Amino acid sequence: VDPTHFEKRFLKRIRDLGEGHFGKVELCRYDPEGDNTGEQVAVKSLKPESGGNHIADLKKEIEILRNLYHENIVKYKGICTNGIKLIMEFLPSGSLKEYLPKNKNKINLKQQLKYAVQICKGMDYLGSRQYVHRDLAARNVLVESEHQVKIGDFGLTKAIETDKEYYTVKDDRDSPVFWYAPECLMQSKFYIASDVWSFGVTLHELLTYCDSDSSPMALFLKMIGPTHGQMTVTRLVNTLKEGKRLPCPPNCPDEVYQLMRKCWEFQPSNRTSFQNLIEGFEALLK
Ligand SMILES: Cc1cnc(NC(=O)C2CC2)nc1-c1c[nH]c2c(NC(=O)[C@@H](C)N3CCN(C)CC3)cccc12
Repeated sequence: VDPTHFEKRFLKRIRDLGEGHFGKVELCRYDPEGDNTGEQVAVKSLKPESGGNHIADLKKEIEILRNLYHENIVKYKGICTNGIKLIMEFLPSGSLKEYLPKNKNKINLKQQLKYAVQICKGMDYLGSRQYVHRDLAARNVLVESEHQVKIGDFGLTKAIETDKEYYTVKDDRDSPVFWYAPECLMQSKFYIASDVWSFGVTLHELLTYCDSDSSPMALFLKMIGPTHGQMTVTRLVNTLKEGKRLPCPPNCPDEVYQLMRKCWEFQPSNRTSFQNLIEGFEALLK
């Protein structure tokens, strides 16, 4: 018997956890004994509404996650099998976007920086395997406990080819543009340093406890224009070309803000690394 093979007949849907266009994630219980004692699992599958290219994408995501093993990367459990489903561990506390606003009193600057280190460690692991994540935002970072976070979704993750510095995304459908580096918006080119940019934006979110009024979208839209529709991204590029970045969060030391700023150097080659960030945060923690 294969422990990563989940039979459809025992995989019982409890509720929806998240939904996009063409895909969804559900809370299921895997209950082979039929008495509600089975393990809860997060199940990602494709919607009938979805096109044909979306199945290939889900299969590639599965193969990526199947082979990643890290304390700060969400655990692959298996598959339920043309159509297919990805089975992952379920973390009840959900994402930082959901968890931080409800837990401010429990989570001080020290714990915020400890989470930041954990995000950087999972991301550095991903980078060592030549993947660019392309969706690094607080909503995709899961809370295991008050002491542990995990990178939690790999829907947009792509492999960077050997002897190559970036992946060019042909279809950039529903990209998180307010987390994206200039090269990503301008040329659809994704480097490891592009995830470092995104990490800086995620660090901002963490430091603001994912408050919606000071969210990356909100603050950038105030900077450029709430535009503007079709012109949003090109105006956003122009504001970034001018040198304008998200401001220092309230109660955020300049030292932490300077680490953030190094994520947002206009050129990818001049950005900080995840390892440099870890060392920076670790020196602030001691
Ligand atoms: C694995 C897991 C374990 N545990 C919890 N825990 C909980 O939900 C707690 C709160 C009850 N969640 C997840 C989880 C992993 N991915 C999720 C997504 N993913 C997306 O929507 C993807 C498709 N998009 C994200 C945005 N991106 C721009 C495009 C892709 C939505 C909702 C949940 C999950």
